[PDB]
Amino acid sequence: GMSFEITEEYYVPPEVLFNAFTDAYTLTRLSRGSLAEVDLKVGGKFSLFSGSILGEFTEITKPHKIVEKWKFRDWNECDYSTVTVEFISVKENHTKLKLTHNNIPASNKYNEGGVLERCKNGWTQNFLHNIEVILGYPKK
Repeated sequence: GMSFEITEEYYVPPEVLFNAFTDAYTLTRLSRGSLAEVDLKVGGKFSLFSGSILGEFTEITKPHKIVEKWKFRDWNECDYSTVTVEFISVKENHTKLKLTHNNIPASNKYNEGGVLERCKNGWTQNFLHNIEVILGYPKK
């Protein structure tokens, strides 16, 4: 309803996956060219797809964990979801990626629903997909 969890393993070490979530130039490649902007610090803002997705870093524990406030700009001004991303070392050059997306609103500011699938398709179909296919990180 308001949360989902995605779990994936990559044959690459945690720091490289951590980079991919926090580095403007990697984020832009994962966005197929739309400018990602990143101020990488606690309280630092971020923006993907020219401000279509915005957020703020709230915890940066390199290279194991990040936590974010995170919204599409079309959500209510007040509404912010929480994204937590863990990069867990299974063994050498093998990382377990666990993404948790909580506190997803039932609808945007124009009372349109289907917000949860939109967040989930965003991760599976674009972002997490391109880590494999664009960045060339092999996945189970």
